[PDB]
Amino acid sequence: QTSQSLYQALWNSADVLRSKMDANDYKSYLLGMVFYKYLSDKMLFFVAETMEEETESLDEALAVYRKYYEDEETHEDLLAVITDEMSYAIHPDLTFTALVERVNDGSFQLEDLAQGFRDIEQSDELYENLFEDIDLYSKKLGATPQKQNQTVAAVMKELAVLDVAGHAGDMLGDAYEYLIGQFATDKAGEFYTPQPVAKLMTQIAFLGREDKQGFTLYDATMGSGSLLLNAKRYSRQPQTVVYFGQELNTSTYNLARMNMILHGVPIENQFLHNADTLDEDWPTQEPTNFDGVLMNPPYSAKWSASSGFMDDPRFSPFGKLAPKSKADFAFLLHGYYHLKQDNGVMAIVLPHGVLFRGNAEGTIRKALLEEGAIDTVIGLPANIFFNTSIPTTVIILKKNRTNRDVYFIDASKEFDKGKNQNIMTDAHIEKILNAYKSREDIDKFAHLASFEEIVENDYNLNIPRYVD
Repeated sequence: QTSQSLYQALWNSADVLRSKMDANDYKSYLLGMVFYKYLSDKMLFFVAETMEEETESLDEALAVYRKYYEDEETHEDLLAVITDEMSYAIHPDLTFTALVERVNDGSFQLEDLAQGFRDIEQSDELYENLFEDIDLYSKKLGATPQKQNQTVAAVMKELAVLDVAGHAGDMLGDAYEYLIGQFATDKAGEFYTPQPVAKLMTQIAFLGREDKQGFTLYDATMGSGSLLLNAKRYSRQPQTVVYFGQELNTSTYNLARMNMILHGVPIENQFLHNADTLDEDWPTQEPTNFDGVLMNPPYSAKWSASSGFMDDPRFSPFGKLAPKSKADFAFLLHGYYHLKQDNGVMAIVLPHGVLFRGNAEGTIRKALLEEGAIDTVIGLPANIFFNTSIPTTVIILKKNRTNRDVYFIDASKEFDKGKNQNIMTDAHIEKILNAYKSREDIDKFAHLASFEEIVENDYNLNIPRYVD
C-alpha cells in the first residue's frame, strides 16, 4: 500500500537469509533479486498492455507473452517493441513469474535464474555485469544444491506476492531506497546520506531551477546513487535531469545502476563511471561542468597527494595539496572544478575539520574564500549519520559571486530524538532552507559574515566563531 509497507515486505522476504548469514552477505541477493523481479514484472505488464490484453495478473501476462512469442507472425515484432521500450527481452521461461511457477510446480532449477540474469546482462552494455555480486551456489545458501535451491526458492515465493511494477509506481523506488538505507545501518568509509540531509542539499542545488529541462547533476562519490536520485522529487522536470556519477567500489557501482533503473531514470540520462575520483579526473569529454554538484565523500579517507597533482587543474590553483591523511578537501576541489560558473550550485557534506584545520588545509580554505567559493556553511546536528555520531557540515559552493561573504547557519539543534539516532524533520529542513534563502542574521541561528570578518578570523570557518 505504501513505500513503507512495501519496504517492510521486501525486507521480510529475506528472512530465510537472515538465518544463515548477516546483512552484508544477503544484501546482494535481496537487492539484486528485487531488481530482477522489477525488470521481469515491468516487461510482462508492458507486453500485455501493448498487445491490448491488459491484466494485472502476471501469470496471465506471462500467458499472453508466450502466445505472441510462439506465433511466427508476431514473435520478432514483439521482441522489437520490448527492446525499443527497455533495451532488453527475457525468454518467457526465464521470467520471474515463470520461475516462481516452476518453484510451485516443484521443478525450479537454480541455473534458470542464473540464465535469466545472463539474458539481461547480455541484452545491452547498460546491464552488463549487473548480477555479478550474486552467487547462487554459495555454501551460505546451504551445503547441498537441494538446500541452495530451497533457500533461493523461499525468497522468490515471499517476493512473488509483492507488487513492484504497474502500481507501486514511484513507491517501489522509495521502498528500494529504504532497503538500501537499512543495509547501510551495518564500516567507516562512504556513508549513506540521510534523506532529510539529502533533501536539504538537493533543494538548494535546484533552487530557482526546478523547471529547468536538461538540468545536469554530478556526484563524484555517488555510492548507491541515493543522493543523486533525490533530484527525481525536487525537480519538476525529473525525466530530463541528466545524471553524472562516479563510484570506486564496483559492487556499490552496480547497486547504483540498479537504483537508477528502479527510479525510472531514462537510459539516455545516465552517465555512471566506475573509477577512483581522485586519481584520474572524470569526465574529461565535454560537458565537464554541471548545473549541480551533490557530494558526500568517503569518511576519513586518505589519498595519494602525489606531488604530481600540483599540475592538476583541480588542485594547482589552491597553493598546497590536501594532506595525504585528509582527502576531504581533495574531494571538494574536485567537485568544485566540475561546477558550472554560470549559476552552478554545489552542496557537499563533510566533517567540521576542513573549516578549522590549519597548514595545507588552511591554505586551501583561504584560497577558496578569496574567490568567494564558499557561499554557505551549515552545521548539522550530531549523531544523524548511521556510521559516525559526529556533527557534520553541509558546505554550499558557487563560482563568480560578486559578494565574497559567507553565510553561517548553526542547525546543530534542529532535530528530534530517535531510535539511537537524531532525526531531522521537514520542519527542521524548512527552517534551514528559509534561512539560506534570506542570508539574514537570525538570533542564535544564522550569521552573514563579511569578507573582512572572515579575514579577522584568519580564514578559520569554525561555526562557533560566527554564530552565537
